[PDB]
Amino acid sequence: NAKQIVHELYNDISISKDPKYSDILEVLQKVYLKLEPSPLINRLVNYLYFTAYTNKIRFTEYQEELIRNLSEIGRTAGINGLYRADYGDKSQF
Repeated sequence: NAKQIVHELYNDISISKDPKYSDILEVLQKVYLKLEPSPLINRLVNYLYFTAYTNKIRFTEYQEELIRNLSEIGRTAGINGLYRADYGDKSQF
């Protein structure tokens, strides 16, 4: 469930009261409200990795796993638009 994963990712990050995650939490919040989906989910994942790189942020192994699961929900066979691979897989090129 997308809402569940977003809610869980938000809560896990929020507990570690760190200002460098303020923007990420704001975006997660915005996405959660909207979810109450594949395109939105993918835009969110794009943002998370872009932000992480640019801000030199490192998600915990568990947080990375939640992000992976979120994309899997967005990329489930025949639900939305066609996707070329699991998120980040080089097989799409």
